[PDB]
Amino acid sequence: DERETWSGKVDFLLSVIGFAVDLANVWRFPYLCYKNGGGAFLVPYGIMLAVGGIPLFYMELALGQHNRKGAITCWGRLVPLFKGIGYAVVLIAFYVDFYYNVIIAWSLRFFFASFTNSLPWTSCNNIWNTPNCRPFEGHVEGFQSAASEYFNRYILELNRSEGIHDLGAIKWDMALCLLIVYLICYFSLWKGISTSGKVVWFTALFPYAVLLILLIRGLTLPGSFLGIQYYLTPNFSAIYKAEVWVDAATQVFFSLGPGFGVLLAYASYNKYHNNVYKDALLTSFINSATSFIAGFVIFSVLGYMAHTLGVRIEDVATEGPGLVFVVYPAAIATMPASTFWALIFFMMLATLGLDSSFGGSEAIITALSDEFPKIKRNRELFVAGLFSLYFVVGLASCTQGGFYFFHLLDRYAAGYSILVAVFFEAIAVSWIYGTNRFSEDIRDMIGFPPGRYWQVCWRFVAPIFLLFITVYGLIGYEPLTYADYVYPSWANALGWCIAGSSVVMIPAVAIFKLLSTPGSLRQRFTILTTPWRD
Amino acid sequence: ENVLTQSPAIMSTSPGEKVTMTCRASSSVGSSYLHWYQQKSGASPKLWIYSTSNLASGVPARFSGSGSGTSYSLTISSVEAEDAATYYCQQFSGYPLTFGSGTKLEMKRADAAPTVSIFPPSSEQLTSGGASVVCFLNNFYPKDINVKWKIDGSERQNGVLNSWTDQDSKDSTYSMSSTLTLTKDEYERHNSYTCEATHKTSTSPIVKSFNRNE
Amino acid sequence: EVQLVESGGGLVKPGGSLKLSCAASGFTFSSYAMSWVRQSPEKRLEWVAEISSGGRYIYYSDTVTGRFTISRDNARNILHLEMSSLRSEDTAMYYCARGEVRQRGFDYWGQGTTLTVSSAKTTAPSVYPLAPVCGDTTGSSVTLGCLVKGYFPEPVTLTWNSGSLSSGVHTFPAVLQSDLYTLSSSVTVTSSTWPSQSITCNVAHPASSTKVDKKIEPR
Ligand SMILES: CC(C)CCC[C@@H](C)[C@H]1CC[C@H]2[C@@H]3CC=C4C[C@@H](OC(=O)CCC(=O)O)CC[C@]4(C)[C@H]3CC[C@]12C
Ligand SMILES: CC(C)CCC[C@@H](C)[C@H]1CC[C@H]2[C@@H]3CC=C4C[C@@H](O)CC[C@]4(C)[C@H]3CC[C@]12C
Ligand SMILES: OC[C@H]1O[C@H](O[C@H]2[C@H](O)[C@@H](O)[C@@H](O)O[C@@H]2CO)[C@H](O)[C@@H](O)[C@@H]1O
Ligand SMILES: COC(=O)[C@H]1[C@@H](OC(=O)c2ccccc2)C[C@@H]2CC[C@H]1N2C
Ligand SMILES: [Cl-]
Ligand code: NA
Ligand code: NA
Repeated sequence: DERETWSGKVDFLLSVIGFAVDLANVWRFPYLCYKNGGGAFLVPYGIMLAVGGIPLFYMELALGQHNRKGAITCWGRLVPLFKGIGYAVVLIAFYVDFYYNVIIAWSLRFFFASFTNSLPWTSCNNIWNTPNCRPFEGHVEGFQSAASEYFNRYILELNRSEGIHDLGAIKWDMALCLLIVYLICYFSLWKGISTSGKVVWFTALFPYAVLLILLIRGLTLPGSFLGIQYYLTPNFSAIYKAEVWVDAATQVFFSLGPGFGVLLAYASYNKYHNNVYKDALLTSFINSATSFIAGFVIFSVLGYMAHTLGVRIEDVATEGPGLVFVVYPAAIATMPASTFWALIFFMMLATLGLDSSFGGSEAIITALSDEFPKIKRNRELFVAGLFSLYFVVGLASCTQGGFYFFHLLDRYAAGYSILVAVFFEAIAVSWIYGTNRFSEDIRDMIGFPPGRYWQVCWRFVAPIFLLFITVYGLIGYEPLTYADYVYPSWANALGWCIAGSSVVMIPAVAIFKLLSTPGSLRQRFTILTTPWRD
Repeated sequence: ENVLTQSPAIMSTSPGEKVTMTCRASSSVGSSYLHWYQQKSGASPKLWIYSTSNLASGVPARFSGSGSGTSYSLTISSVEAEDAATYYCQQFSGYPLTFGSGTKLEMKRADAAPTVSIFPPSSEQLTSGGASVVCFLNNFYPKDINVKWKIDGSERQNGVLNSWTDQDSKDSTYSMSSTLTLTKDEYERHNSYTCEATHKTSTSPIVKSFNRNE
Repeated sequence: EVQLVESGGGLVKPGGSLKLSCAASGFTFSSYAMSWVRQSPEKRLEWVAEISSGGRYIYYSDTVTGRFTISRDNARNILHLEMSSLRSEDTAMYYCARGEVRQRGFDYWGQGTTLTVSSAKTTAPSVYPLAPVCGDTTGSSVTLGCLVKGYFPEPVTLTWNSGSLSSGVHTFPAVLQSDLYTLSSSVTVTSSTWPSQSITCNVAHPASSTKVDKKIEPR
């Protein structure tokens, strides 16, 4: 009494699948397999996934469904002292869609650019080209491929910008794509999960339809088996490497979505006695299984490029947007029926990001709706005000130096923001709130207590797991740079301010809460550490 | 509430025979939440089958269970005398928790006639103001039996207390106790008392009497 | 291994209140949810209430709700059921039952403790010997008897010759009539052994603090 509920369970699942499954399943995982010694990478990947990844993924989902509230009120009602964790998590997600939605617009921009027999990015003789343009990927920095120059010199116009200090002109074609995106988002998150739960049916499922088509097309290409070899051929030499275990841990952590309060929010609409343990296992698996599949879709085509198109595999095998917006489209253009693959590819990229933005924004709305009945009373006006703020500020990413803006936030939005956020999530739950209570809560929901395996992971493994990542992360730290450009010192600071903006809420809200409660210190802790339940 | 009805209520079986019990719920029960308990006479219940198909530790494989929705069943492939008990199902699906009305499993044996003993009021009771005549019907099968008290020739109906024992764990027979209480003023006003037991074993009733002289 | 002992319970007058306890041992008690299940004299099982591992989730049946209160001591490993305004339909044997997992069920039960709610007054039984009648003295075997009449409440302890001979003995369950129990027991022995040796009915009714031995003589 009283909360809206899912329209039935597929909606929830596809909402969680759609959230967790995004461009990151296509553009980092397959690369890591290739780099880390292939099928061997699965060992550290799976271990990290089992001990670190799923237990944390499991945690938020159970926590969300149990406390029946958004991120802020949820931690407020769990550990009032740490209620800042809710605030931090929410505005981390708040920062993230100032940038992340630009990837979708890029996807939409290639989509409409792709409505022709002759794909613009296949040729070096165009107006935006330079004398250094190769037909395909090479080793040398100064000579870009054709697909690269289309992306940078035409779509992005990143060549006009000398850094983050010069953003240059606003591309209004790019701005139209961002707006179309927020439109799609709006009428999605329009009425809440009663609609949003419906729309994810397309956005979550569609990627698999296209993955199948590209899986079949790619494997029928000459050289496709050569690609799979680079992808999956095991070197267990890597298993002994620290960098390989760190890549496994990190990838597993960031691929599943804990720390944005999205799983918390989404699960909060579940029926109390719903089995969230079966949902957490099914959903986790599908997320990973998707990455594994997509790997074949990519490296199948990657091998084809090395075989038929004469390019060194190390040059075409890459991560980040470069893979999806340059390397892969370069291959599609050489194939017969190119236009078809192109159109469905870029729509896949779109639908891959969309259901992700849904959960991200939903984390904020649900969080604020439960804290402030004012904006709970009017949903339609709030999201309009939120997305308007997004779009206006997002005009910065539609500029000629937009990528420089994108790359800054990408690094600092939460890299370490969410890490320390989830670390305090694992600590608050397992120690402060206690595992005994937590297990008791889950039992009352699904009927049985968590296996003591999960309990150990939440208390010990997770914290050192997040620590293992955060330590090795700081150990290899180097100042922000993109390509040959090095970001200024003031820019790096602005990132740390964005990164620490969210995390600072935890200690801050603890102080303001500590000082707002009368009595002795030891008496003042106990009041703030006593759950809403008790 | 979710009402679990069981049938049959009482069930008789010869060892080695196959027995089946049914459990019907007024509302659908999650297959994972339906359980069975065996309770032997004079003892507390023991978890027997859980989550419909699962035998508890120490449960012979001769036991099985199956079902779903509103219909479940317990089955013993080859019955043993150590299986004679009352079996209750239960739903843990939702509160309030509910137990089935139970199925009582009893062993079948060969028909046996009762040995009828009759006893006069004790000397001690005859000083206290009351008088009660006791008649024991022992070691007979099946359980159903009918005692009839007679003072002299007349039949007496009111004022009786009948008690059956539980089925014996060895010979699997039954025994009953019938007690007729009177005032001695009413007892000492009649010279003859008869306890006759009608049972399936014989066409005519087994009679045991005495006179107040000896 | 795992043991659950129910204690307390006995006779109580309607509207009265009583406290039941269950001593848990052999497992970590804090880790398991406990429930009280009861069984009426008609042998019907009825779940009463459930309490969680940490007692933070409590469920009651609609019959006992507002009257019974279930509590938990995880330090001393004791389970409690506090009853109030007890009615006569609350008469039953109360079981301490453990289970954490709903998909498992109650995997351990105690020996139970008997609650009797009546406005009836405790009375001690009159134990009577049952001697046979003179003649014809068969031949082969003889059956003696003991009559325990007009007592309340249950139980009573009846053994033959201080429990030395348990064979051929039928002790009939007591029947309640007009707020008084009547119980009888029959024992059959060879005519060689009686009245050669002694046969004595041993009756114990702790409620009335009665302990009586009755020897059977062929008066
Ligand atoms: C989809 C493929 C190509 C990528 C890797 C998938 C599996 C290797 C990963 C996905 C999630 C992992 C699981 C995550 C959590 C569990 C539960 C865990 O089960 C228990 O501890 C039992 C205790 C209980 O049931 O309470 C054992 C490891 C296991 C099966 C892991 C086994 C390895 C798994 C299946
Ligand atoms: C890409 C190719 C190789 C495989 C395609 C995999 C597709 C068919 C898989 C991936 C995710 C799966 C879905 C995951 C979630 C659910 C919820 C369940 O309650 C109904 C089935 C449903 C909707 C699954 C249907 C099958 C599914 C859509
Ligand atoms: O201009 C012709 C040339 O450019 C087109 O680009 C479009 C763009 O995709 C639209 O979003 C919008 O901004 O108008 C642009 C042209 O002004 C096509 O992409 C290209 O194929 C076409 O030949
Ligand atoms: C930028 O952070 C993310 O991409 C995460 C998530 O994206 C967001 O949290 C998010 C938040 C706000 C706006 C858009 C996306 C989608 C998937 C699941 C975890 C991770 N991603 C792999
Ligand atoms: Cl992944
Ligand atoms: Na992912
Ligand atoms: Na997504």
